Amino acid sequence: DESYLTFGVLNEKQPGFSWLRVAYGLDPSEERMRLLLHSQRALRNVLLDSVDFSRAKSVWDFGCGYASDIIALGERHSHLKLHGHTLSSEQAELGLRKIEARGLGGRVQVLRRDSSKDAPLESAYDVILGFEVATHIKEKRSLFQNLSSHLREGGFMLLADFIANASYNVTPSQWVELLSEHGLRLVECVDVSQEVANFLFDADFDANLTQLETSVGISAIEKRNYQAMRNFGAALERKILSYVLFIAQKDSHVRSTYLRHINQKWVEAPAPYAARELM
Amino acid sequence: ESYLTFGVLNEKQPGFSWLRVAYGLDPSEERMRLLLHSQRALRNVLLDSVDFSRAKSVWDFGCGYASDIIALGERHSHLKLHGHTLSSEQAELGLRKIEARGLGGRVQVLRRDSSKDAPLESAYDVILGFEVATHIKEKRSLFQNLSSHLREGGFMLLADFIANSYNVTPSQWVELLSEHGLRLVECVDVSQEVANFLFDADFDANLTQLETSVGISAIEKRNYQAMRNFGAALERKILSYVLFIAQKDSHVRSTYLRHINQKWVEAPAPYAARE
Ligand SMILES: Nc1ncnc2c1ncn2[C@@H]1O[C@H](CSCC[C@H](N)C(=O)O)[C@@H](O)[C@H]1O
Ligand SMILES: Nc1ncnc2c1ncn2[C@@H]1O[C@H](CSCC[C@H](N)C(=O)O)[C@@H](O)[C@H]1O
Repeated sequence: DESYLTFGVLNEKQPGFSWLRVAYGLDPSEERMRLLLHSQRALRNVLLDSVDFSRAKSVWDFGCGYASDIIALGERHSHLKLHGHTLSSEQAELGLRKIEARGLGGRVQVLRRDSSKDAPLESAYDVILGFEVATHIKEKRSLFQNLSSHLREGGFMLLADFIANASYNVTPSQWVELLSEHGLRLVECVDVSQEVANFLFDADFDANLTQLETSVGISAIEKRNYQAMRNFGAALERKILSYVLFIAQKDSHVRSTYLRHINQKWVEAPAPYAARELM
Repeated sequence: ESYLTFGVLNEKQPGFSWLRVAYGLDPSEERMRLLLHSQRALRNVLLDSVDFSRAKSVWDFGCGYASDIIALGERHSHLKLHGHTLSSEQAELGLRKIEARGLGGRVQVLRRDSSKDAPLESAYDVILGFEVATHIKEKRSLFQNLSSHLREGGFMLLADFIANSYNVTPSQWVELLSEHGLRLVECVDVSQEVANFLFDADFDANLTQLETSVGISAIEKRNYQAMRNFGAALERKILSYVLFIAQKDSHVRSTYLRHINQKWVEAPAPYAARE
């Protein structure tokens, strides 16, 4: 169910569409449910389409939430081992419950580990996922040292995060130094700022949120995430932030000066989402 | 020493004639230094991407007079470097330069056909191809032989032409790279800069002054004309001179490999806007 509570991309604003109402079934429209799931799948696929998971063994989600992402990957590719890190003992035990109910206990794990300073289970992951996690970590240099040192050579880091133009948002120059100092080479950056803003736009958001608080009930962690998502959409509309998808690879053999060059190209000139079609 | 490629000039240099300088009509040392610097700058765009202190093995599958692998060998005393050529003369001259430098252990030059013949090592960290693939017809066979001896994550550095001597369309480049697991890190367009290197307003007069005071033969004179026409075709943009920085990547999804390779071949970085 938590998989319905993530970002998505809409090419234009849809009057009557409210990601909050649709995800919770308050909107009974089957076609709007299709739109919600499609827009969330389209955003995830920008990152996931780069990886041939038949040639991958281990995945690390270093801020997994309720582990919706790694559970879906585990059910889609039944050979994958997926590890998630979370700071919340609540989320950690609720995630393993969801994992138990789906018979995924042999492959999918959720650990209460601080990804900024705590090493994961595997020495080298083939894929590392970070969807809106680094923005909530201020010790980003310690974090990217931990991520890169546990990424296989040539392995993929797949980030969805914010660029500045309680979150700790950083500038394009700071992203370039983060990746370059730890041997991470961008294959592509994709800017989805406007399309995510369209997805997040709910002009009845305040009314819709209060309805969920009193008519279905909401935990404090959930209400804080929903209000954060709304404020993120406003920052995107105001162009204070960009939402960018990073596809990077661990590369220890490229010269450091060239690494900074090619990371700067992608960070300062990401591909616009509306111009891409991969098939 | 000597390079069998073009160079890059940031702008047109009047009075500079690649034909006069490289073939001994012009005694100016400054213009000879310009020629060599323009040629070093072209290949340095490719070479400066590789941390050679972390490489052990380099394959130049069209080494010419072996000047590149000799310069790399003197630069990095740990590297092993192997060059292929089809020219007995070039091989003997390169080997003689290698022996004069005391590089006979680490630097090898063989007369072998890179389109079908296996190199000395099973896998290389770096493969170099500066104006080589354009002269090879069975390119699918060539890229299979190159990719099969490239370490995972290893580099392939190519200076070649894109047809907008056997030139290859943008779509053919994307398929040649993608079907052999090669992923472009970057493409750099040096078309106008090579056109500047090859620009000579007095070409026809210089080629005649080179024809009567130097021995040329008709084979060389026609090659010299073909190079001038190549420069003009770059100006007309029916041809592109492009530097490919590729890596062996067998883990990227094939669909995404084609997308990224198409992006760099269709939209390469202009040389003038690179810091
Ligand atoms: N330093 C850190 N180490 C491990 N997990 C962290 C972390 N900082 C934040 N997180 C985790 O990141 C999650 C929220 S931000 C990421 C949410 C996730 N991408 C999703 O879509 O579900 C929370 O579960 C929190 O525990
Ligand atoms: N099929 C083939 N196999 C091996 N070498 C080849 C080849 N086809 C062409 N060559 C070689 O590729 C070279 C092209 S001229 C390039 C020379 C060198 N790269 C330089 O920078 O100076 C020639 O030396 C030629 O002998």
